[PDB]
Amino acid sequence: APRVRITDSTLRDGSHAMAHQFTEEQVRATVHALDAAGVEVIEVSHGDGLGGSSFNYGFSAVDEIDLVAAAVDEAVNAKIAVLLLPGVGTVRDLKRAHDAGASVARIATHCTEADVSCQHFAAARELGMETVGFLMLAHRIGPEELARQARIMVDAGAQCVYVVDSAGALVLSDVQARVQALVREIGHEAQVGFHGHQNLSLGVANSVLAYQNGARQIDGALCALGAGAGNSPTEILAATFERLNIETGVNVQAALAAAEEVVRPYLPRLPWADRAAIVQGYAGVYSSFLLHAERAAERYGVPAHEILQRVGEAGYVGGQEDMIIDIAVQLAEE
Amino acid sequence: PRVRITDSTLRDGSHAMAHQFTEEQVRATVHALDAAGVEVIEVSHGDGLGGSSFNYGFSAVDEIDLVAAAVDEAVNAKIAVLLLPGVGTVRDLKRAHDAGASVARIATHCTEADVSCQHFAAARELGMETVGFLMLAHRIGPEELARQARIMVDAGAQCVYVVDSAGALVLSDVQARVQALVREIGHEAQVGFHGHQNLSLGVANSVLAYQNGARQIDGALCALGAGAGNSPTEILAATFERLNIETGVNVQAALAAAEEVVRPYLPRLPWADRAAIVQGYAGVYSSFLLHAERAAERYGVPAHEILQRVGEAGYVGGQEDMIIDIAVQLAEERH
Amino acid sequence: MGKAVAAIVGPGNIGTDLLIKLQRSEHIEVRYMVGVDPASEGLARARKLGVEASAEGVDWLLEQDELPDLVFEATSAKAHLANAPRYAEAGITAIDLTPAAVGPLVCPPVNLTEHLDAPNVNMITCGGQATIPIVHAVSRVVPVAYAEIVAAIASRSAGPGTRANIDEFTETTAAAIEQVGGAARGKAIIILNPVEPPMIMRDTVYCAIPPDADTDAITASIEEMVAEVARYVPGYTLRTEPQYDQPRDIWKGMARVAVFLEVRGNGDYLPPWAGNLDIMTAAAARVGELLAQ
Amino acid sequence: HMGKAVAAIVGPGNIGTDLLIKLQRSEHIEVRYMVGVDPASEGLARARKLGVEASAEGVDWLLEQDELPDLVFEATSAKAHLANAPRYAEAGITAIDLTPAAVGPLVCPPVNLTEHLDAPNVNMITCGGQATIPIVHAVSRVVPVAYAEIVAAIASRSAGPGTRANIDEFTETTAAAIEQVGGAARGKAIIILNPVEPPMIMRDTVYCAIPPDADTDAITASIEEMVAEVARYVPGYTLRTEPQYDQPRDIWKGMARVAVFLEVRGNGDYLPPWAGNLDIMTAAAARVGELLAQA
Ligand SMILES: *SCCNC(=O)CCNC(=O)[C@H](O)C(C)(C)COP(=O)(O)OP(=O)(O)OC[C@H]1O[C@@H](n2cnc3c(N)ncnc32)[C@H](O)[C@@H]1OP(=O)(O)O
Ligand SMILES: *SCCNC(=O)CCNC(=O)[C@H](O)C(C)(C)COP(=O)(O)OP(=O)(O)OC[C@H]1O[C@@H](n2cnc3c(N)ncnc32)[C@H](O)[C@@H]1OP(=O)(O)O
Ligand SMILES: [Mg+2]
Ligand SMILES: [Mg+2]
Ligand code: NA
Ligand code: NA
Ligand code: NA
Ligand code: NA
Repeated sequence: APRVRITDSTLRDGSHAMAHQFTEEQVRATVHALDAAGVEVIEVSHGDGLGGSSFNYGFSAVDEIDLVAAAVDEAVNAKIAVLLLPGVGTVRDLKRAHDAGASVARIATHCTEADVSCQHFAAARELGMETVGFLMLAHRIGPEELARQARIMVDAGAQCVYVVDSAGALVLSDVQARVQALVREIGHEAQVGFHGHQNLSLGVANSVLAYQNGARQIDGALCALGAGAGNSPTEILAATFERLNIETGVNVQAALAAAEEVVRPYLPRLPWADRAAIVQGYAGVYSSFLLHAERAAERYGVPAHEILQRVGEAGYVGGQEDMIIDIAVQLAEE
Repeated sequence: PRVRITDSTLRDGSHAMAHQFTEEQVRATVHALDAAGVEVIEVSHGDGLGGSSFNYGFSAVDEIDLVAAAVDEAVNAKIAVLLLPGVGTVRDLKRAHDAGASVARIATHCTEADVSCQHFAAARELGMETVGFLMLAHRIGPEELARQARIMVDAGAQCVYVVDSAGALVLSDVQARVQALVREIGHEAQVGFHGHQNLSLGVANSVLAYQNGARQIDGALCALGAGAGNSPTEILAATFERLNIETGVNVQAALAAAEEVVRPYLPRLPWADRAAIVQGYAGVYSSFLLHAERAAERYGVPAHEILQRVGEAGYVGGQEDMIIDIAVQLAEERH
Repeated sequence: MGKAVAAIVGPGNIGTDLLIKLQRSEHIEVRYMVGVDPASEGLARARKLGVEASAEGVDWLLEQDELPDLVFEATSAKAHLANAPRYAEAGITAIDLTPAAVGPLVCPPVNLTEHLDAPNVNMITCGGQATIPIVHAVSRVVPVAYAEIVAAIASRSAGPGTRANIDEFTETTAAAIEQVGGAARGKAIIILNPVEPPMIMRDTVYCAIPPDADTDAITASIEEMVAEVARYVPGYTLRTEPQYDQPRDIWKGMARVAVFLEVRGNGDYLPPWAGNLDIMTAAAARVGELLAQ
Repeated sequence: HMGKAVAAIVGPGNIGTDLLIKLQRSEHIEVRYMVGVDPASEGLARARKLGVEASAEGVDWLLEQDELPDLVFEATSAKAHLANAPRYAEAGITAIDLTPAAVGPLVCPPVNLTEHLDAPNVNMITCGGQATIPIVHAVSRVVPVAYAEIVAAIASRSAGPGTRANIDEFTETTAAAIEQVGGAARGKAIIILNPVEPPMIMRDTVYCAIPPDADTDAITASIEEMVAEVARYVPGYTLRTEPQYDQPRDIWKGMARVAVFLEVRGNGDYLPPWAGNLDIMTAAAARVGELLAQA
C-alpha cells in the first residue's frame, strides 16, 4: 500500500488551545518526542501562522521565530514546517522562518481565495522550501470549485494541496468527494492532503477515507491538541493506519507515549467536544474561534455556544475573530 | 428511513461511573433524555442485570431500584435493560419487567448466540421488545456473525446489533458486518450498531452502519461509557440531522442534556488515553479499562501493558479476573 | 475384599470418560455400561474394553443376576429422577452426575465423610467441583460473608445441556457455594470463550474476609486444599498465590481474597481443554472410591 | 477659495469611474477630462455619457490640450503613476495619486492633509488605511498609543487583481501609515477576503493599546467626532457599537485596549455598496481634492 506522511501540528494548531502560551521547553520536549517516534514533519507557528501575534488572535508569549528556531535545533530527522496565511503573514515573515531553519512552508487561504497566495508559493520555492497549500473551511464550497482553487495553488508552486476541514464540519463522503476532485485535477503532479478537526468526532475517519481516496498527507496533533474540539490525534492516526497495514513510519508505542507522557501533562484542559465545539462543527464555524468566543462569553455575560451559532449563521471566515465581539455585544443587548 | 437512537449513558456509562449512579442522577438524566425525544434509555449495571459483583464491581444502588426510578421518571421513553447470559438470568429479567422495563437487550459473545434462547423466549412472553447484542464483533467475520444473528432472530430477537465492544472496528469492517446481517435477517428483524470511541471511530462507524441498513444505533451523553467512551448521543443527533436523517431527537436539547445534566457528574472526561487506544488497537473489551487501572496501581505495572497482554490472549467480555493474573505476571517479570 | 462392581448409566461424554478413569481404579470394576441408543459410542467403547454393554436401559440393568454395588449416572436430570427410586429399591448406591439432585450435594475434600452411608449422592456442578473446595478452604479459617466464582470454559467444552441451562449453573452453583462451601452468600458467573486452540479451563474464586484476617493462615489452607484436589485432578493448579485486597469504600468494611485456578483435564477420553467434564468425572470417581471403601 | 478646480481623471477603471461620479457631485471640482488607454473602455463610455471629454490617447493627449486641468486624479497602477507623476509636476498640474506609487506624501484628509496643502502630489495610502487611520488618530490625539492594529474584512468580489497580487504590500504599507499618519508607535494591518453572497458590507476593526488609566470618555468623544467627520464624505461609515474598552491581559502582553468596530457601506455610485473599500478611497480622494481646491 502507498505510504502516508503524517504532519504533526501539536505546536501550531495546538497553539490555539494553548492561547499561544507555549514555552520553549514545551516546544523542545514535544519536538524531541515526535522526532524520535519517526514523525516526518512537525509544524511550529502561532495558531494563525507566522505574524499571527496580534490583538485579533492573541500574542505569542515567546517570540514566534524563537520557537521555530528552538524546534529546528531540537529536531534530528524531522523537518520543521511553518504556517502562513496571506493577509496576516508575509513573505518577509517566511524569510525569517527560513533563516531559522524551517524547511516546509504551508500556505493557507480561504478555500475560494487561492490567488492571493501566488507570491508566497513563489518565494517559498525560491528559498528551497517544500510547499503545501491549505484550502481552509473547505466545506464551504463544492469539490469542483475546490479543485479549481487547488489548480491555482499548484500552478503557483504548491507541491501538495490540502482539503482543510477548519470547522470540523465535513462528514465522510463530503471528504471523499473533495479529495477525489483534487486527485483528479492535480494528482498527476502534486499530492493531496487532509486536515481534520474533532468537532463532530469525525477527524480520524475522515482522514482514513481521505487516504483511501488518494490523499498522501494527513495532519494530526498529539492528544488532539488543537483548535475547537481538537485535531485528529496523531497517536490514533498512527495506531489506526498500522491496523490498516498502511505505512506511516511512525512508531505506535512511541507516539502513544509522547501523547501520554509529554503532551498530556501540559494540556490546559482536555480537547473535548462540548456544546460549543459541536455547534462549531454543526454550523461550520472556524475552529479557532472557540477560546475567543469563551472569552467574549465571560466578558459580555452571554453563552459561548450562542455566539458561535450566530457566527455560523453569518458565514465568517478564518481570521474574523473580531466579529465575535460585535456578536457578543448584540447578544448582551438582547 | 428513520434511525432509532438508544441511549446508554445509564448502562454503558455505569462502567465509567464504577456503578456508583444515584437515583437522582438517573432521574435527571432520564428526564433530560426523554424530553429531548430519546425513544429508548438503557439502565442497568454496566455488565447487565446481575452484574453487581466482585468481578465487575458492586452497584452503589440496586439496579432494579434504578430501573424503577427511570420508569417512574420517563414520560415517552421506553426503559431498556441489558442481560448477559452467564451473569444475569431470567429471574433477574423478571425483576426488571416487574419494575417496568419494556426492552430487553440480551448480549452474548459474538460466537455464542445459542446460550440466549431461554432469555429471548422469556422476554417475548413478558411482552418486552427484544434486542440481541453480539459482543466483540470484530473477533469473527461478517458471515459467521450473520449466522449467529440468525440464531438470535429464530429465538425471538427483533433486532440484532453488531457490537464493537473493543472499539476495534474500522469503517469498512462495520459496513461488511452490517451488510451481512441485513442480508440474513433484514426481512425479519432490524440491525443495530453500538460503537466505542477507543480509536475515535464510533460516530463514523454509526453513520456507515445506518447507510448500510442498520436502523438502531447506540450512544451515550458526553460519550459516558466504557473505554474511551461510547459514540456521543449529542453528536449522533447533530450528525444525523446534518445528513437529513430523522432521529426524533432535538439537537439543542441533546446538547443541553450533555452539557448541563451529565457533564457536571462525570468522574473525569471520557478520553482516548494510551490505555484506551491500546484497547481499540489490540481488541480488548472496553469495560476492562478501570479494572486495569486499578490493577496497575495495585501491582505497580502500566495499565496499557496489562491491556496489550489481555488483547493478545483474546479474553472475552466478563473476564476481568484475567486482568489480575496478567498484572501479577507483569510484576514478577520486573523481578 | 476386591473391587466394588459398578455400572455406568449414560454412555456419552461424561459416562465414557468416567469409564476410562474407573478402569484404572484399584477400588472399582466397571461391569456394565448402560444406554438407550444402540448406535451409541460409549457402548461401543465399553465393548472394546470388555465391559458388558446394553442399549436396553436401566430395565436391563436391574434384570441382571449380579447387581452392581455402585451406579454412576450421567444421563439427564429427567432420566436420573426416573432411575433413582429404582436404584434405591434395589439397594444399589448411586452417584449422580446430573442436575437431578435427589441426594445430598457432595464435594469430596469438603463434606463427603458426612454422607458415606448415603444411598444417593449428587455431584453438584462441574464449576462447583472446581471452586467449592476453595470456598471451604477460606471459610474453615475465617467467616466468609460472600463468595463469588467466575468459571471460564472453552466454547467447545459447552455441550447442549450446558448451553440450554446456563441460568441454572449460576443458581445451583451459588446455592452450593453457601450450603457446601460455607459462605453466607454466593454468586456464580460462567463465560464461554471460543479461542483456538481451545482454552484450558479457568476458575477464579473471590471471598469476602474480615479486614484483620490472618492471611498467612488463609493462604496455607488454600494451598493445602489445592494439593488435596490435585490428588484426584492432577491438572488442578494455582496460577499464582492467593491475592489479598483491602476494603474498598464500596465493600463496606470487608476485605477480599482472590484465588486463580487453572484446571487441565487428564486427557482420558476427553481433551485436556475439557476440564469441566474432567473434574466432574474425576470427582465422581473419587466419591465412588470412598463409597466403595 | 469658493471656485471649482478643473480636474482630469487618468485611469477609467472601477476607481476612476466611481470617482468621476463623485466629482460630478462635488461642490468644488469640475471634471473636464477622462483619460485612458483602451478605446473600448467602459469608463470612457460613461464619461462621454456624462458630458466629459474622454480619450483613449493617454497622458500624451491630456498634456496636449489647450486648457490643462488644475488637478489630476490617477487610478491606473503604481508603474503608470511613477511614469506620469514627473510629467504632471513639469506641467504644474497638482496630482492626487490613488495608486501605490507614493511619490508624494501619504495623506488622510481629516488627519494630516493640512500640512501638505501646498504639495504638488499627494498619495492616498491604502483603502483600508483610509478607513482606519482616522480612528488611530482619534485615539492617539488623546492618549499615547504604543501599538495599533487594524483588521479589514472585504467582500471577495471587491478585491481586484491588483489587491490580490499585492496582499503583503497592503499589510506593510498600511502598518507603516498607522505609525506615520495615525500616530501609533507600532502598527499592524490584517486583511481578510470573505466570499459570502450577497457580497458583504466592508468591516474594519481598529484596536489601539492605551494606558490603563486612560480617560475613556474622552477617547470615545474623540472617536465619535472623527466618525462624524469621515461620515461627511462617506455617509455609510458607521460605528457598529460604542468603543469597547478592556483592561490589561497576558494574551495582549499586558496592554489595555480600545476596540472600535466600523461598518463601511459604499454610496452605490458606479460601484455597488459592498465595494466599500473602493468607495472610501474615491470618497477620500474627492475630499482631498476639494480641500486642495479650497485652500
Ligand atoms: S461438566 C458440565 C456438565 N453440564 C451440565 O451439568 C449441564 C446439564 N447437562 C446434563 O444433564 C448432561 O446430559 C450430563 C449429565 C451432564 C451429561 O453430559 P454429557 O456431555 O456426557 O452428555 P451426552 O449427551 O454426551 O451423554 C448423555 C448420554 O446419556 C444417554 N441417555 C439419556 N437418557 C438415558 C437413559 N434414560 N438411560 C440411559 N442412557 C441415557 C444419552 O443417550 C447419551 O449417551 P449416547 O449413548 O452417547 O447417546
Ligand atoms: S480599494 C483597493 C484598491 N487596490 C489597491 O490599492 C491595490 C493595487 N491596485 C492598483 O494599483 C489598481 O490598479 C488601482 C490603481 C487601485 C485601480 O484599481 P481599479 O480596480 O480601478 O483597477 P482597474 O483595472 O479597473 O482600472 C485601471 C484603469 O487604468 C487604465 N490604465 C492603465 N494604465 C494606464 C495609463 N498609463 N494611462 C491611462 N489609463 C491607464 C486601465 O486600462 C484601466 O481602465 P479601463 O479603461 O477600465 O481599462
Ligand atoms: Mg486547523
Ligand atoms: Mg459497550
Ligand atoms: Na456520508
Ligand atoms: Na461447565
Ligand atoms: Na514607471
Ligand atoms: Na482593500
